[PDB]
Amino acid sequence: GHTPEEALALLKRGAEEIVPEEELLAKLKEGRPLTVKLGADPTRPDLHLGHAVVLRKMRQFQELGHKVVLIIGDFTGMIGDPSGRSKTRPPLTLEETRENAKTYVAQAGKILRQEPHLFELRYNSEWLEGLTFKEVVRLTSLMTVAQMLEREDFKKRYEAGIPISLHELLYPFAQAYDSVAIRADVEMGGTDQRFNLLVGREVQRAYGQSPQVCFLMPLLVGLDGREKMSKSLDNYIGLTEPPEAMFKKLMRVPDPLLPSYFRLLTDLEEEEIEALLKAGPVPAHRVLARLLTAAYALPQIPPRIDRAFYESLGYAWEAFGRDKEAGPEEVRRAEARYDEVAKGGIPEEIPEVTIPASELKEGRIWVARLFTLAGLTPSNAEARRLIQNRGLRLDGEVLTDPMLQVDLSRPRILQRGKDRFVRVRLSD
Amino acid sequence: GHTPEEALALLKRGAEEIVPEEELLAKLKEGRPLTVKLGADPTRPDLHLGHAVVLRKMRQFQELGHKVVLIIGDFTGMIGDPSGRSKTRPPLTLEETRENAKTYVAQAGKILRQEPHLFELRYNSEWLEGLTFKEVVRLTSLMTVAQMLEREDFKKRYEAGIPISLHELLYPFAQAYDSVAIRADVEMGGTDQRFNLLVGREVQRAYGQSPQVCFLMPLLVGLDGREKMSKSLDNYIGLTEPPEAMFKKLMRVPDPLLPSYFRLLTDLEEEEIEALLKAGPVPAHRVLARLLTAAYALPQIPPRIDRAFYESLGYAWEAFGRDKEAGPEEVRRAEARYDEVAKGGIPEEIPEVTIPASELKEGRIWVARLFTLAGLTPSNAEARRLIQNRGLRLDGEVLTDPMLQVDLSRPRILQRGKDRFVRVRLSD
RNA sequence: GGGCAGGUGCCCGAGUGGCCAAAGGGGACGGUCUGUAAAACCGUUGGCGUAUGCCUUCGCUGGUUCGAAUCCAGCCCUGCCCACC
RNA sequence: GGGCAGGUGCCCGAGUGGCCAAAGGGGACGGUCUGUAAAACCGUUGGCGUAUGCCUUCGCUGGUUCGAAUCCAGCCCUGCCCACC
Ligand SMILES: Nc1ncnc2c1ncn2[C@@H]1O[C@H](COP(=O)(O)O)[C@@H](O)[C@H]1O
Ligand SMILES: Nc1ncnc2c1ncn2[C@@H]1O[C@H](COP(=O)(O)O)[C@@H](O)[C@H]1O
Ligand SMILES: N[C@@H](Cc1ccc(O)cc1)C(=O)O
Ligand SMILES: N[C@@H](Cc1ccc(O)cc1)C(=O)O
Ligand SMILES: [Mg+2]
Ligand SMILES: [Mg+2]
Repeated sequence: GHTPEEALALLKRGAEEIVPEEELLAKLKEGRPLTVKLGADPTRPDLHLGHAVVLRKMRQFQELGHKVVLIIGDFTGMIGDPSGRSKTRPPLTLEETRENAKTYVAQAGKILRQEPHLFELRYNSEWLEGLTFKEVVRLTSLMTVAQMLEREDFKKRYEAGIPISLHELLYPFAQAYDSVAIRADVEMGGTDQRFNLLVGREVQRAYGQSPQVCFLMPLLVGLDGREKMSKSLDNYIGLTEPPEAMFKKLMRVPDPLLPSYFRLLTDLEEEEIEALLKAGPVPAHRVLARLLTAAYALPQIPPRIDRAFYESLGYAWEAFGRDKEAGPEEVRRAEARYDEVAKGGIPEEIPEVTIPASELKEGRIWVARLFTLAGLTPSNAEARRLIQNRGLRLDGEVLTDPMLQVDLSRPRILQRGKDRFVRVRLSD
Repeated sequence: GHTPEEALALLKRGAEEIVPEEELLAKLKEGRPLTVKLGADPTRPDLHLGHAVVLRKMRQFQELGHKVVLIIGDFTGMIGDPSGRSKTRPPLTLEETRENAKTYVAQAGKILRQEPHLFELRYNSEWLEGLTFKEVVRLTSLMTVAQMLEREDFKKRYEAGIPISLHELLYPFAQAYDSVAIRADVEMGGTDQRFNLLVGREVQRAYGQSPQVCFLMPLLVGLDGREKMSKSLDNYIGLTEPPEAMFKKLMRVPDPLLPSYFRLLTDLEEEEIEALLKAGPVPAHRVLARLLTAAYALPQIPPRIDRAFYESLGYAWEAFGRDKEAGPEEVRRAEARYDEVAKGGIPEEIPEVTIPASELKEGRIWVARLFTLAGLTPSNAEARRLIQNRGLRLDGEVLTDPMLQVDLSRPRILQRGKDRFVRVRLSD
């Protein structure tokens, strides 16, 4: 067990801000399970490692005995959180969010404990649909226009002449009322959620509730190296991606992001992180990719993604990435495939596509149209352009003839770029 | 009967703006009773001649066969229309507005026809209370922040650092939704209502309705000569004030307001108004005061407050105010009292106040405390100050001794200023 | 409700009758080099099976012109400015 | 959530330890003059029945001081600036 001070110190690790920090300490001394809120608007399906930053911290709360309330923003997602936005969000239907919501519920359990005393799922439509005009008037009366416009995206858009739809100013009051509805002790979020979390405190005060602690985590940067990991930016690693693909993507995280990936996605000690960085960028990537590929290949990540877990998998810490043959089978194969492809090899397991003979012309298929039929190129023009840039291979050889007519009398291995492969064959 | 063109020309008289004017002409050619909307938030009891400006125009619509829908803003009045406001309005309870609402319903009929085919009363709580959060989101999505802040009071307050409560930006959508609820063809208002009326058009378009014509009347200036007549400014003449008081107040309208009072409150022709102004300010006041004192002494004003009506009362147009002995008894007495008081006389009918002998000190009452007991002064200090300024009279003589101890062995006539009188006497 | 400007490619954004699948910057994509990284460098960034060609393309719908992303008109939406004060 | 400034009389607003029931402007109120108007001019704009006095008074609650509208602290609310990007 932990004392309240020990609890707070553990929870602080990796956090950007706990505010008011003294209030979390005081709540931790109450000797009761705290209600820890996280909302997520399912505007697109699937969770990624950026979501894992806040969810892993919530798992830490659960391992300390506190209760997570995961709010599916089926109602709020219809609106669109303008936080950080450069322009107004497109609306979605309640049915749209609830289809995406199914993935969130299924995937959240890959990180969160699911025992009821530690976890409860809510849909904010449960209470937001019945909120009446009079109540909305009284809620919005709690803040002024000048106060609302302080939020960075409102200030910048207004000063630049970029439209702000008035309904965007109602969204924070929905999120904040959610905290009243579930009597939140703590609200989790990335740093981008800071303003809405603070409105939560204001609305709770107005409803006579203790104002929640706002618990802010730093944002994981995406694979591009600059922007926050997000679905819209197509720079993300999904929690349910096959180990093969997760391992490859983690190996390609830009080197300057390694410390934050270790701090936000693992529990390694600071000296352990420095030790991996001493070994060098590639060894450090191998350990990161092994830890997380293994953890997310499990049905649920362990309570600690630490050195002990690493060795649990069969790896040796003092090998610093050299022991490639160790580990869970799924991870070992993923790393083996990564290295085989890196050296110019073709993996043995590659997707298969059968081409109907009705596509043949003079008994063959023009190479450009063949790659579009295989799903590797969006258009024949693009296939031609990739050939001009030496981006396509046929049975391992770089294509130099954009007019090549390909013989499919036997299966052929098509390759686009570094590691997209398809074997094509014919069928009547 | 009137043609649509004749109808529009009549309705234009006195109006500041009909917009789109061509749309009113087209509605008038439809050959059906148009729904003519007026909302009024009963934030204080009683209607005044400023309200009469818009209500008389509505009466004109009714006399042309169109249907008034008078909306009591029992719900909106709880919020507070920020239009023209220098600061945020104080909220009221639904019970508060509905007590004030009783006066509005009773007094509106002094101007409006009350036959159902010409008149229907609604309370906007009828439909606004059931408006749901989702619907409010969709309503507010119809306008942006920059669009909302164009309204003069929002722009000036925001640029000056004067707070605007966010709920003030919801009010126009309530007023506008009211137009959807009753399918308004026309919305009436003073010029101060222009922005909210135009939002009405936008919301009607979004609900697939023909957008209402916005019918704007100029604001009647109050007795102070500068500000719009309003209860808050204490510069108004109430529709139900006794003829005695209405006549006196109309005689004291500043001379530069006479043309607008004739144009907005009577139907006299422009050449008739000039003819009265030629007679001089006082004659012109006598005719104005007679016309309106008579009209509002009736249970309902006539369809035309014109020269024919004037002569109907027994006055002679070519006497230009000299025939003081003519007219309804109530008006003749009011004018007689006005002139008697002007020449320093005391009227025969004056309020009576009985003072209990328990107020006596050495068998008398200090003059200052006597005026406070009579209701003429708010405090003895103020009575003393008024004596120093020669503002109080006792039995017609100007009081010069602020220490006077008044003998009440017989009734005494107290006077404050020009025309506030009270007769005081004793009782055990 | 009135005026003016604007909406363009993955994003921002230039166009300023033809030189436009479209400047410049960013991004993304391919390659060299490697470490399936970065940087640097070169290239690509509507579609079409015979191409000196065909189809589609700058908010929507039309119009003038041999030719419109560009000019005109109606309409939608936005910003600024009016109106309201 | 952090900082700074602010809330004063009917309104705006000055105060800058005592000279404060409180500058200045507006408004309102009384009077002269009249037209029960305006303008101009003079005056008034916390309360109290013996006044060289008593009571209350500058967002709320306390505090320092002989004395606080003024200085200090906690709290409420606002504006600007942070945070968020
Ligand atoms: N890349 C990220 N790093 C850390 N937290 C994130 C990231 N992306 C989303 N979140 C958090 O996950 C929640 C849902 O975010 P979103 O998916 O953007 O609606 C919010 O609390 C976010 O701050
Ligand atoms: N002095 C006035 N002159 C003309 N119309 C007025 C006046 N006062 C109020 N109204 C109109 O009466 C309606 C209610 O106004 P209010 O009493 O200010 O809530 C609105 O349409 C106003 O424009
Ligand atoms: N605003 C959060 C979602 C959310 C929804 C409801 C809440 O109560 C809290 C958060 C997001 O952008 O994903
Ligand atoms: N806004 C109007 C009242 C009103 C209420 C409802 C309406 O639908 C229209 C007008 C006022 O200030 O008095
Ligand atoms: Mg406009
Ligand atoms: Mg703040």
